[PDB]
Amino acid sequence: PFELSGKWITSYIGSSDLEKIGENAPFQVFMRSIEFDDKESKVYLNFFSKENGICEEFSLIGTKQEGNTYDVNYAGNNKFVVSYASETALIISNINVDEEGDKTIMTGLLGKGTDIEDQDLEKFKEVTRENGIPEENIVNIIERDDCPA
Ligand SMILES: Cc1ccc(C(C)C)c(O)c1
Repeated sequence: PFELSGKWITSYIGSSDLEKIGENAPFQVFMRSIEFDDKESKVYLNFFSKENGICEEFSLIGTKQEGNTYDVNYAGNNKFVVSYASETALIISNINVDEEGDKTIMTGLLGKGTDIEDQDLEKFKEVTRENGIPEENIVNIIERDDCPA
């Protein structure tokens, strides 16, 4: 029996648009926890992000939709799916349409905290590639995450 809810920390993030994941960008997301509430058809996301170099915390709520996607508002509109789930990781695929109407596909590897399993990393790189995102568009978040636990 797989437990998807709980503590999840971001390891890596891939993006079709580099402007969304660099320094202090909306999508350089340092995840802390994800709680799935199938009973109420919602998902709870807690994470840190940086603006002006300082850590800011967000606690969002997404709504479960068709298939096994989730809609959530943040720096525009987002539709994400947990593409992969193991005992040690989660790989999220997200499609963001920002305020300007520009569409960006992104991927993220989440783990239980800092020590990455290569088996999970290879699946993330594979998912990222399948989404048309180049290897050079992958950022190592572990090295950038200096926000509070
Ligand atoms: C809406 C949304 C989508 C994706 C992520 C990470 C997987 C990068 C979020 O933190 C939030």
